[PDB]
Amino acid sequence: VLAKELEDVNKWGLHVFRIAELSGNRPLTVIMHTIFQERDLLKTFKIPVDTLITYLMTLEDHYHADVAYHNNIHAADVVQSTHVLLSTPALEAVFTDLEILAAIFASAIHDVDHPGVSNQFLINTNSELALMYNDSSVLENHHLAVGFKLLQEENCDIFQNLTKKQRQSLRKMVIDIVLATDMSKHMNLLADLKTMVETKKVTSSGVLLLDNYSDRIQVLQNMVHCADLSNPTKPLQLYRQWTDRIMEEFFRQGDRERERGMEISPMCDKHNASVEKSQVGFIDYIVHPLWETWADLVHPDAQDILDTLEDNREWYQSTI
Ligand SMILES: COc1c(OCc2ccc(F)cc2)cc2oc3cc4c(c(OC/C=C/C(=O)O)c3c(=O)c2c1CC=C(C)C)C=CC(C)(C)O4
Ligand SMILES: [Mg+2]
Ligand SMILES: [Zn+2]
Repeated sequence: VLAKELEDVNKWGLHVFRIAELSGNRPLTVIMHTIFQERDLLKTFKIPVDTLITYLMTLEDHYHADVAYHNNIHAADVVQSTHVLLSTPALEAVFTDLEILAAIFASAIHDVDHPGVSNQFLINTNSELALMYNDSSVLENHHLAVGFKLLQEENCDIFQNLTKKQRQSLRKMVIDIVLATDMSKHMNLLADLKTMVETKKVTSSGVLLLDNYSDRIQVLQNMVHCADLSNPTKPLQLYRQWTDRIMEEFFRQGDRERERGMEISPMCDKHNASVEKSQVGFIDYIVHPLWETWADLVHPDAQDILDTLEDNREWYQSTI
């Protein structure tokens, strides 16, 4: 049954919540294991199967089960979504196995040990995290720090058989990718992606042409960023449960902010919320400009995804 559901791993709108239930709250381990097998990454990179499972289970453990959105289910969802975006025809044979590995690894660790509050909340409450990271991409630096540190636990180094050059290069790409998931960088990341689409070059086979590191990492950065912002592009029954979860986490932060005499962050005030209006807002100003730009990059590969996003936007609008 779980094996049956894991057959949809190459499809957008995989039912990740059912996989979480059917796997005993291990969506991240089973989805990553499935993907690594499907891409033959264990053979390519000589990853012992027991090492892979041991690391995935430790990594999954360090997502908070009592955080409603930023948990191991979100992590599995972003992994799988990145996996599908990597298979788009316009990117066929563009990225190396190592780059593919970096973007999937980055997706899996990208929110680990997220405590359920935003960077700004952690800065304004003079948290230990904000003090360690000097108010700059506080959460994103921590996700990386944890995701790499766990590689050193007993039988957890899934990269043990990479060359030195391979390890160095993967590490840098993973850092570059996860630091780009910081929402405060969205505008500059989208602005760069627009520029790339406007000067887009394709090869004789129709595939996207990426000459240099800068272009290659920027596509992988925006790819994982799109995967991170992909809830509104999924089938509505999935999207709605992500909205429920984000609003619970947001409202909880807002209660803490109220208790402390702070101003409540946008969308965190449960006595003054408009869930539907905000999803429409967020899609119109953030999610759709990004996905429309990605759709242009990989035209027409992403047309169904963009269509689903436009329907979901219409549906949320219709309930106001
Ligand atoms: C403060 O800005 C805002 C903001 O401002 C208020 C506003 C902005 C524009 C607008 F039009 C309406 C409201 C509203 C926001 O609304 C969201 C809605 C969401 C989700 C969000 O998370 C994205 C994933 C995060 C992760 O995986 O970590 C976000 C945001 O992150 C967000 C941010 C960004 C955060 C910053 C700058 C710190 C996730 C799932 C769905 C789509 C179901 O719902
Ligand atoms: Mg994050
Ligand atoms: Zn995330």
